[PDB]
Amino acid sequence: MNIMLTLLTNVTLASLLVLIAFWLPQLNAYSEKRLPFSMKFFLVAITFLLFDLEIALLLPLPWASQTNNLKTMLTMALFLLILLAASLAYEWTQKGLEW
Amino acid sequence: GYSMFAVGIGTLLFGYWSMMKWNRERRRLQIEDFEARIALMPLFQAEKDRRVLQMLRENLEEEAIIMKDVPDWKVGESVFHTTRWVTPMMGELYGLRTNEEILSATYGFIWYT
Amino acid sequence: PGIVELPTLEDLKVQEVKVSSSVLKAAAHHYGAQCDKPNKEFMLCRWEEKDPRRCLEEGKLVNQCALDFFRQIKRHCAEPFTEYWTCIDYSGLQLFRHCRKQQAKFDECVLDKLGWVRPDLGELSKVTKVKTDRPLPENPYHSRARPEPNPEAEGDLKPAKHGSRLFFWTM
Amino acid sequence: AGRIASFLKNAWAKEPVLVASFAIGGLAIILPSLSPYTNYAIRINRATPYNYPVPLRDDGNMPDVPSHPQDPQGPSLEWLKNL
Amino acid sequence: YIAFILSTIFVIGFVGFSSKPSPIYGGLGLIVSGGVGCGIVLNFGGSFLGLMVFLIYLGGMLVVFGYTTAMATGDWVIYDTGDSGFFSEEAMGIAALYSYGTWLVIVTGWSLLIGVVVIMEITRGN
Amino acid sequence: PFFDVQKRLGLDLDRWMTIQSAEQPHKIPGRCHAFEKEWIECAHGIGGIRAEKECKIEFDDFVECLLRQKTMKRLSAIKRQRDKLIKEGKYTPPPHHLGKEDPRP
Amino acid sequence: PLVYMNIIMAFAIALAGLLMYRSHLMSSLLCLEGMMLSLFIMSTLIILNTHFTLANMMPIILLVFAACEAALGLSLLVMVSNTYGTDYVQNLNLLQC
Amino acid sequence: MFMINILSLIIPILLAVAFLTLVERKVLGYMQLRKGPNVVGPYGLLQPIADALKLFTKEPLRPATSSISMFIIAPILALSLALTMWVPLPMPYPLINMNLGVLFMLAMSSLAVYSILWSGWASNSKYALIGALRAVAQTISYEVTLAIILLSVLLMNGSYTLSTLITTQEHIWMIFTSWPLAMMWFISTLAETNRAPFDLTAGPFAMFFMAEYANIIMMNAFTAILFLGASHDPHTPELYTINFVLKTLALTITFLWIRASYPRFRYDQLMHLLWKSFLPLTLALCMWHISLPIMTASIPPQS
Amino acid sequence: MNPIIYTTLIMTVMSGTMLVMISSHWLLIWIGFEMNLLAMIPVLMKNFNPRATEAATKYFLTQATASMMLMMAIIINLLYSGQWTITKMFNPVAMTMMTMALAMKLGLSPFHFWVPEVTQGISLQAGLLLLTWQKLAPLSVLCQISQSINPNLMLTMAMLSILIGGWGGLNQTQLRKIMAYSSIAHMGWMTAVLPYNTTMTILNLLIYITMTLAMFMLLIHSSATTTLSLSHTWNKMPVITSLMMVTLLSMGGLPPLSGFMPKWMIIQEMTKNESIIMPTLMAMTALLNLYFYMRLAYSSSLTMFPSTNNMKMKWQFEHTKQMKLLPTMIVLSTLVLPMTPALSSLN
Ligand SMILES: CCCCCCCCCCCCCCCCC[C@@H](O)O[C@H](CO[C@H](O)CCCCCCCCCCCCCCC)COP(=O)(O)OCC[N+](C)(C)C
Ligand SMILES: CCCCCCCCCCCCCCCCC[C@@H](O)O[C@H](CO[C@H](O)CCCCCCCCCCCCCCC)COP(=O)(O)OCC[N+](C)(C)C
Ligand SMILES: CCCCCCCC/C=C\CCCCCCCC(=O)O[C@H](COC(=O)CCCCCCC/C=C/CCCCCCCC)COP(=O)(O)OCCN
Ligand SMILES: CCCCCCCC/C=C\CCCCCCCC(=O)O[C@H](COC(=O)CCCCCCC/C=C/CCCCCCCC)COP(=O)(O)OCCN
Repeated sequence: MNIMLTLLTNVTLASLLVLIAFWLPQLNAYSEKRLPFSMKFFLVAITFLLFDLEIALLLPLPWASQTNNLKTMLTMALFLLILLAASLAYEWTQKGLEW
Repeated sequence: GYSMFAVGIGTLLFGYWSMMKWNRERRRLQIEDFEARIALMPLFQAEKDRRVLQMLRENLEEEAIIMKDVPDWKVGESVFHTTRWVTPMMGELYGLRTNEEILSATYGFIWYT
Repeated sequence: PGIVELPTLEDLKVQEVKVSSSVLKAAAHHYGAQCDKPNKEFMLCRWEEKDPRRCLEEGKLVNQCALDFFRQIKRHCAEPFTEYWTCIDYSGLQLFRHCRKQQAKFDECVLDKLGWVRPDLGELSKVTKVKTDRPLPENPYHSRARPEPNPEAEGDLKPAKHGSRLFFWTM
Repeated sequence: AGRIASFLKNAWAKEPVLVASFAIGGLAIILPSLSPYTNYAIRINRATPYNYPVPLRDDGNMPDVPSHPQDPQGPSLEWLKNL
Repeated sequence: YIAFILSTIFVIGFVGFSSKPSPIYGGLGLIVSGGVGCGIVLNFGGSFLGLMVFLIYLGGMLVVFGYTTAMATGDWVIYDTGDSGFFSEEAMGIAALYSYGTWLVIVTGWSLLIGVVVIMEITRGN
Repeated sequence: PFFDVQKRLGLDLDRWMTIQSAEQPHKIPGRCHAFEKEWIECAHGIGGIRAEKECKIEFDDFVECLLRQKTMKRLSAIKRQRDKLIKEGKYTPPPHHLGKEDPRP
Repeated sequence: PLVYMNIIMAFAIALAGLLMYRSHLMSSLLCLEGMMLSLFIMSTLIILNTHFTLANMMPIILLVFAACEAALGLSLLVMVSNTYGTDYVQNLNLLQC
Repeated sequence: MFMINILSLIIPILLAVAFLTLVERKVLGYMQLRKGPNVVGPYGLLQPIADALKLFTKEPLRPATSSISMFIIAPILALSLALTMWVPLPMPYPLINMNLGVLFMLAMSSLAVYSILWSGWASNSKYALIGALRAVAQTISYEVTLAIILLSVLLMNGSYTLSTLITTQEHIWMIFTSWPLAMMWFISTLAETNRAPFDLTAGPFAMFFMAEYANIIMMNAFTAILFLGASHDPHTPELYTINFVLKTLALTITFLWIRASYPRFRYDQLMHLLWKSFLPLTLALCMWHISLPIMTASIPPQS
Repeated sequence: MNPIIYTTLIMTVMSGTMLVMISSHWLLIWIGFEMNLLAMIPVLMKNFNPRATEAATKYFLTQATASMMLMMAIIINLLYSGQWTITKMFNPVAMTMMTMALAMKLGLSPFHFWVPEVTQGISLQAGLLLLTWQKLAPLSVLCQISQSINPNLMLTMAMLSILIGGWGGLNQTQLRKIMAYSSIAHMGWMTAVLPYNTTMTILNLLIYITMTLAMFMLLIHSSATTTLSLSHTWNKMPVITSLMMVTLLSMGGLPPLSGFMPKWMIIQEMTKNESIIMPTLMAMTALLNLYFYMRLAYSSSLTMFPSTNNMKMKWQFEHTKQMKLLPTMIVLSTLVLPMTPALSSLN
């Protein structure tokens, strides 16, 4: 409930400050007078998504190091990182990282 | 060229050695803390069993009082075919208590920061 | 089906140990060293019977043993213990490593008064053995009788009588 | 042996980042199988008590099992202290 | 009934984005729904899994969805009773992936590498 | 269809994750470990048809542990009766259920 | 109980919205992702309630695979747009029964 | 007194980013053989007040054709996230003690790109949309390596708890254990906040600027806690607070120095920098930092 | 694509299918389906054109929806029983959801709509793979959980599939759509016998796979995708047209050809369970498949259609690449009826 109150306070202050900023200068009287779709940017976004999935796989490593099966855990972590490096190498070699 | 790499490797090795010593000491300290917890555990288990049994008995007395006029009710009937002891759920111990302590026992650890 | 048996509220009356977590943590090592036997009897009973209602007497015994231990500490080593657990109570993690000095004093005092030796590293986590007169429960799971297995036919294989016997096939 | 040395020398120039990456990765793959302290790390992980040690029922046939924590029977942690 | 309130909101956001108005606004509705669902998981006790929702789902996948779009035109009773010791059981079960789930790691890594290859081959064009 | 490669080779590719009561890390038990263990031991080596007919007691207890429908029904009945009685005005809660009790360690 | 029912109801609503298909194949992909998010929440709640420790990997796994599928779908969408200039569902009528 | 604690966290951060503008102008001026603002106020101390008042009293140029919804939503999210990132930080005690604090910071940082995307989409211009897309791509690219470096560093800590970082660095700094990861982390924080040499892109504008500078200070404070750990005495936390604030100020002035020292990259140049120099080195060092504690039997305690 | 990449993708498709076939955990079966779907998309799109892309997106949407409902059924089954093993389904709602998901994965009616369009959009090699290999995993899963299927729903979908295939094949001049509707009808025949005997299902699947492989390879050899294009083959290679005519007669269930073996056996099995009306309707409806097979045989080999002058040049050239196992497939799809009692091998 403390985090809920903290988020509520942050959002409330942000909303209040932005609203007063947007409404204070609106009381005075004044004059009051495409296609391209680059493939490269989509490829960058997709590469980010896949690498982020592999990061999601690698995340539990700080806890994985207390198992008594240290050899198996080390082998599997190195396997995950090696396949991540292989994905990067495949994207590099097939001209997937050019501009 | 060579000297810069030598300095970098040297500071890396010094840091590795210092962290190795400190982490081994931290492992020993954690073992000591876990041993203290292990020594304290049996008293906590006895107190927990006594508290759970007291709550169950109080709920049983209140159920006997409330469900007196219900025709087909049986006071303190089990929902299981087996006679083995079953660990009670949260709603069984705090079902008839006030909302503040219900919410405590449910969300106190999760909401504590 | 059936009625859940619960002990009366009188069965759950015992002189409670009314000290906080810092006091317990300060004396945890000596408490584990001195009060090992009732605690291990109670824990063996708890893990064997799998029923809280079958372990009440051992719980009262462990409470009594803790009370005796704390009375000895009070009668002998009051002030160093007070300083030690005030130390421990200050910290938000209740760490042992901040004021070892006070700990030393407490240790020294008990070694002069009760001849108590603090257990070393790796000693309170040992798996020990308990000599108890409580009979070993035979069906702690309250299991029913297992259904009998299938007959498990066995014998010598002979060729199928007149073959496959599928429509007009003679083999 | 000359071609490999020439390739390594040409890669160390104009591509030092990749050479460092492959060197560090290969060392991380190879060294753990040769270090003698990985067994020590396994032992340290084994000696961390997360659970309660449930005692065994004594029948007079377990001399290796101590009856008190201070008894000399059972595993020791002197090696961990000496580390 | 805090959990129930979160659940009702979750369904309301789903109805909001399932009407499929203006896919940018459907994405905003799905973002709100994902936030509420992550809140449900956090309030239940699954801190790591809720944060995994919040990071992976919201910050990678819905971000990529919005990027692609921009290119174009009753409770509290069923709970436990005891404690978990000196660790969190969810973290232990998740970390068991490298010691118990070797097969899972192998198949998932192979699938991710194949996915990279497949995406490149599909977007090649020609 | 099913080619039991694991059973042929003794591999254990995915059997470690199939049931609650199978070697959890740090010996952390499932919430319904005992009911599942009893049901599995009842039904073992007997076949699905006979297991469904003859181990119904154990499966019913396991499902009751899993979903707790009967327990919630009973608690709801008791709470509804208490609410009706207090609305009528014949039953009053004791100090233990009103927060006026003496807590124990 | 009620919480489980709401999660299922959300899944059913997302599936119905996917099967409505007003336009904008991106909306179909969004409905698929909402279905997967509902599945994630439901499985996580079940696994946490019953203290199935070893099953805690299962949600993560699901998420990863689903996101991979999402990427695949997005790629397909883009190619379709690059042929027609829009992601309109009615433009995929070249093949007929 | 939790509300008082929240307000005492929020307001001083806003004042600090208010005066960081004056500090930046003064430092840049003195590195440019000139002076910063020294007229408005005794030494320019009143300059931030003047800029704030002028910005809040000037007309806001609404596009008159754009979607007001996301237009007003984007600054709210930006400032809310910028203020929320500060709550788990220990100095030496956090306002909110989280088990997975680091993961919480990562999740909010991943959220931060939505303000960019929505402000670009609601600007009602193709060129602003292109700029927003480029910024989003750069940000996600660099947060990948941020995450990998962060997990590699925390492999020596034992958990994601931010307070444990104080215990980990009780005798030596983490900079000595891993300086290459620190270098790449610093560059990635520079590229995350669109700071020179990566700066490739009235009221709402003030809010966006405030969120950006709060993010800068927050990133430098996180870097100081993560790599230059201050000694903390439980009976006098003011010493730790002083050391932590001094290190944060030093890192912020280093940001200003770097801005004043170098030309800026091209877009393809920074993308190549990341994807072909930081990612391979980060992966290799992640393998090394996985293997090292097992090799030397130096695994940290908590699990 | 690159041949190395193509080989890797094909191996990934087969490995996903085998992972479905060898695992005992529901999550691993789901993962196998996901891997198969992921590797299948590039194979369909190998020859890049708008039709292939459209077919790939249709297939992706269908399979992704099916996999999502499969995950939902798994989760509901786990909720009502803490089980991950693939066994009895333990819940009627979960089992209905699983049956519907597997039916859409297989293309059974009323989820049949995607099969003709996907087959028409893709090339003949991709169609061969899609119509032969992509049926093994869902049918194996259905076989493993056959004892829990509600027979009413399964039989309804099977009879609907037979009727829909028979009626939809009558209207087709494109050969790939003819193959798709034939596949739908054969899937209906296969699934109508699951509640009673899975060995009959497997035998029907093997016979159908042999016949489909033979016909697709014959269509690839004489590179024709329409009726009129196939009507020119007699003027270059009449042997191919005669072999295709005999194969089409076999595919219609005419004795003494191989295609008679499944229906016969299935009918017998159904009669053993006091089911009489349904096998009768099934044979009556298979008459429609036989009719449009006979129409193809009329246009292909039993009569001689007009030719073109430029065919003369084609007389001077021979096929450079010869498909192995085509003669074996033809023989196995025409002449294995006398070996019928071999089905006790639990094929
Ligand atoms: C037998 C046939 C071999 C050839 C055919 C291969 C078929 C395709 C390849 C896939 C087969 C996978 C083999 C590994 C199966 C996993 C189980 C086995 O390895 O045991 C593990 C041992 O781990 C091994 O170290 C795993 C090493 C294998 C990974 C290295 C290479 C993997 C490549 C596989 C193909 C993927 C793509 C190819 C990339 C090059 C379990 O360790 P353990 O601790 O006792 O038990 C855990 C339970 N505890 C915790 C209670 C104790
Ligand atoms: C057109 C007719 C069909 C042709 C089929 C293709 C022919 C080429 C295939 C070559 C032989 C493949 C056999 C593989 C070698 C060893 C197989 C062994 O390891 O597996 C056994 C299985 O062996 C195979 O099942 C036997 C295959 C023999 C097929 C012949 C039957 C054809 C029907 C009658 C038509 C006559 C055809 C004769 C000409 C070829 C154990 O099975 P099991 O893991 O325990 O249970 C899983 C299967 N269940 C679920 C159904 C029970
Ligand atoms: C066996 C260990 C593996 C695990 C460690 C891996 C860690 C991460 C590294 C992999 C990340 C992806 C690498 C991708 C490789 C792509 C190579 C490539 O194509 O780059 C070439 C350039 O690089 C090459 O020439 C090819 C590779 C060169 C060799 C690299 C190192 C090889 C091994 C050297 C170290 C051996 C061990 C060191 C021992 C030293 C003593 C300790 C083209 O570059 P362009 O961007 O096009 O620019 C060119 C125009 N200016
Ligand atoms: C046996 C034990 C083994 C131990 C393993 C570790 C060994 C370490 C080996 C050396 C590792 C050092 C790596 C450090 C980072 C390297 C990254 C790098 O080199 O990238 C550069 C580029 O990096 C940069 O230049 C980025 C700088 C951008 C300007 C920003 C200002 C930075 C300068 C100010 C100093 C920053 C200090 C950081 C302190 C952090 C404190 C927390 C390559 O770019 P190019 O020259 O174009 O060549 C590749 C193209 N073909």
